[PDB]
Amino acid sequence: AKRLEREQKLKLYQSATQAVFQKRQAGELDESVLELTSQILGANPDFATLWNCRREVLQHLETEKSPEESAALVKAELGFLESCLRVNPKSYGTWHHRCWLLSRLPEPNWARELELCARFLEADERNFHCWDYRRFVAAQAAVAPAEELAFTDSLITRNFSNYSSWHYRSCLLPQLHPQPRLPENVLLKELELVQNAFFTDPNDQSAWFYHRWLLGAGRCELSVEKSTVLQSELESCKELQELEPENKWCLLTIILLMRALDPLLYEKETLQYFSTLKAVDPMRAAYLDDLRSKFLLENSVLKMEYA
Amino acid sequence: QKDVTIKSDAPDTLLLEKHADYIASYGSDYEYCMSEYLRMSGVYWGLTVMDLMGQLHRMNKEEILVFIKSCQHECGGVSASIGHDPHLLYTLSAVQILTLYDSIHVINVDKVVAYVQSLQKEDGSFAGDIWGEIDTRFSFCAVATLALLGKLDAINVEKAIEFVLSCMNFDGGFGCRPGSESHAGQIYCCTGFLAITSQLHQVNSDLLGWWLCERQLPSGGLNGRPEKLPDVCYSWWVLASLKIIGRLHWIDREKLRSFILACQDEETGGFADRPGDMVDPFHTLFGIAGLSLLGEEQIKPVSPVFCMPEEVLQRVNVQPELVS
Ligand SMILES: CCN(CC)C(=O)Oc1ccc(C[C@@H]2CN(Cc3cncn3C)c3ccc(C#N)cc3CN2S(=O)(=O)c2ccc(OC)cc2)cc1
Ligand SMILES: [Ca+2]
Ligand SMILES: [Zn+2]
Repeated sequence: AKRLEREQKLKLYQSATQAVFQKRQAGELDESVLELTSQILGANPDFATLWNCRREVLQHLETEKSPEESAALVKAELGFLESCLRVNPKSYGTWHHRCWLLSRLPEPNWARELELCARFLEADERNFHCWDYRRFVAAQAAVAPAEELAFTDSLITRNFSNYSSWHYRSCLLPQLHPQPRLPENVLLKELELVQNAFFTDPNDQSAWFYHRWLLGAGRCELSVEKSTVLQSELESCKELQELEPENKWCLLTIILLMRALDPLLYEKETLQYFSTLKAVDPMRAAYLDDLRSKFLLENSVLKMEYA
Repeated sequence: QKDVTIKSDAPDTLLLEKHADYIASYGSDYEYCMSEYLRMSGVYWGLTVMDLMGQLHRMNKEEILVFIKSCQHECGGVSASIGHDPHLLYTLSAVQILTLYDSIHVINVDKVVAYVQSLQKEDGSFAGDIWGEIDTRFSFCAVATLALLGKLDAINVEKAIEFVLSCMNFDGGFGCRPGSESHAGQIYCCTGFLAITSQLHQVNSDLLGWWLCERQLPSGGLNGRPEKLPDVCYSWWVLASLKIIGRLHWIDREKLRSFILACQDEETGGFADRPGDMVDPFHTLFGIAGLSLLGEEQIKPVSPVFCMPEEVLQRVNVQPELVS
């Protein structure tokens, strides 16, 4: 029955596909093709040529139909697309067809599209197709960076699965401060926010990755507030190290903080932390040896700068 | 923390004879008839894995060459199958196959070049076809196709570089388009692109290399981005990218080797995305190609840029310098 029905499916798809192609060669760009492809694209959204067929039909019908009839066809297409996305939200072809459709509409409802994105991101906060679509919509509707920044903040605090949200923040922050390194007041606020994130959940790598970026966004240029904030982070990571002695992210971040503070003064401690970290994260031992070699060479150059 | 656990009786030896029988018999059927939209690429995956295993002769060269010729459209682009529409993905696949077979002049090369050239946009990006989807995957398809044909000079290379670099992220990786999140697949495409165009000095190799080696999970398998399950395919994309930037040693090679071997189906042959799953040709190529990069003696050396046997690329003198 189950294996038998997947022969019944095969033949209907086969016959439907046959029919679409015959009609296409015959120049029959009509609503029967929309009917035939809807029966195939729901189960087989990566069949790119059938999406091409729908666009050719919609383009042709736009020429020989009334504005009111074209408007009805568009609304039907939006609903078909939404139904397809519910079944497979990870198909390149479905998301592209929606972008194609919205880009040519006279009066696109962009607020409705942003709400659709919010909905899909509630279901999968890591869906990159949907994040990409949201950026497309944001550009088209001239949604300002500060608005999108507000969206990321609510997503980051309400639950985990934050890599996609933090990534979006890294792209939006530089737009609020467009320089032909973030400004220090902005950086300090970001350090506070991310520090909350990884002390709340020390296992979520997204916060640690974002933090490393902020540590690179001068040492002998350290203000007293930044110097004091970094020293505080250092002690706070050492506290976490006690609570979670197998947490490799906190150990690496301790090394990076000492580098950001004073490479030569913290040489001894830095080398000690490399030994512990390699024991905790052995698969990365070769990376960690190369990082340490890089740091030892940097230290040699700093020692040679001595007057 | 998301990972697989490899059971103690998972395959732990390379079943080369079985994989060759699996591919040689493939498409002799539900999934076959349903995947006709990717047939040209399916053919590429099959032929490349056979050639890496020394078994290319068991496939049907003459049948495949006629099929390729019948898939080139009047615009110069190549479709996945007869009557389907042309796309950069299947144009690359076709040119890769013809290179494997030293039969590039079976198609109209001038028209291929014209097709590729036509798909570049003002910002240097490439659309996949006339319908305008922009993806760095297609920048790679464009330059890899042209490199294999000796015609990289046909596109606007500095603009193409500017677009790809505009897709570099806070973590050193690359996504589909500007502002897109880093993903192993797109990192492979962008690092391969920069290798072909001689721009690897613009990658932050230590930073990107760190992001890539953190893809390795305790099972030994690699995921395609943070907090996802491991997969044989992402694993190849990560390994090839690491090799291009001279940092293949940053992952645990023995642990990954064991993960890849565990994905084999010992009854049917083939590799699946993860142990216990159903195999397919796509994951079969990437399993074999990954093992080659890790130095498996029974498999031919594979190019991390083109995912073809190095000996084929040597023959046509297309071997981009890496950061080792
Ligand atoms: C990065 C290399 N490039 C650019 C040169 C590239 O185009 O590679 C691709 C990357 C992704 C794709 C989309 C899918 C990938 N998948 C699905 C998959 C892979 N790993 C986990 N999954 C869920 C597959 C899977 C199997 C096969 C086979 N045989 C082929 C693909 C290729 N495509 S797909 O849209 O055509 C596809 C095929 C089958 C499928 O169901 C099994 C789902 C999607 C296609 C090509
Ligand atoms: Ca033969
Ligand atoms: Zn896969």
